[PDB]
Amino acid sequence: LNCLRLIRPEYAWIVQPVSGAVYERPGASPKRNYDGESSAVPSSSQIEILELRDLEKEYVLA
Amino acid sequence: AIQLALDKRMCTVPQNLTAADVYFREVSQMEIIFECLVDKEEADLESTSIDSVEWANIVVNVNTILKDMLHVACQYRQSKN
Amino acid sequence: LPAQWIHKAKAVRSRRDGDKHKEALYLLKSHQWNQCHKLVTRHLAADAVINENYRYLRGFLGELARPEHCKHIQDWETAGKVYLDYISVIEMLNQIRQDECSGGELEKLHTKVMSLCKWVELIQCYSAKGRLAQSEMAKRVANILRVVLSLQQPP
Repeated sequence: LNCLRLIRPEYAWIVQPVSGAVYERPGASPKRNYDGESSAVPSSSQIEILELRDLEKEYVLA
Repeated sequence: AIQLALDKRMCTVPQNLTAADVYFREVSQMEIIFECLVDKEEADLESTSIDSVEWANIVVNVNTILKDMLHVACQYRQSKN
Repeated sequence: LPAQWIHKAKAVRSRRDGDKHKEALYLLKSHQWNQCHKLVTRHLAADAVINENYRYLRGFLGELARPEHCKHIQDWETAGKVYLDYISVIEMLNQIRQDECSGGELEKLHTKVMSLCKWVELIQCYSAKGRLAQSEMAKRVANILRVVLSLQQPP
């Protein structure tokens, strides 16, 4: 939030990252999680950009 | 490892027999297989890079196997002393 | 009864209800170019460039490119055939990819990329979404430029 509300409005958005692609203990199996189990995934073929207001709402949640 | 040890042993194989059969017949020189395994091990591990599970799996396999031969030799010796 | 009238029915009904497959065709036939802009450019351009589904998009850009349309259209050159020529560039690059040696086509691509590298940035950034479109456009044109320059090198 700070890093970006620093910036002029041209860079005021960020793409939502792609889901997955994380594991622990480098050099291990490609998938490792502590909070697992799932039934669907957010759309990653169509990406989304994240803006001040969105980020404000997420912060409010946090 | 069997074929590498055969190369290092320069012993012939009849067609009626096989490579493993000949190696297992003259049990006096089976020790070549361990260092053949080891040589193949560094050969592969030089190539192995990060995000590799075989990187540890190969070592697991060889560890189990060698421990097992030592195990069986020890128990036979102790039982048949 | 001419399907002209029926497709006017579908055109207004989609103007009210939102079925892209129909507004596109029928507004194009009805000469509604500014609205076709503020729909296709705003939605479908970004969607297809993000998602690599360029088939339908190229169909619509081709039907837009009709000079009989163009003479009444304004700024089809400004963005529309702009995107269309980008499509031509990538597709004939894929032709080059299925090919192994075509210098008289690599030079066409090189002239096209030099021309487009100076026309990429004049438009786009109507909003943050326009900024995203321009960013992806410039990044892709730079990638294509480096690719063509690397491939046009002596063996």
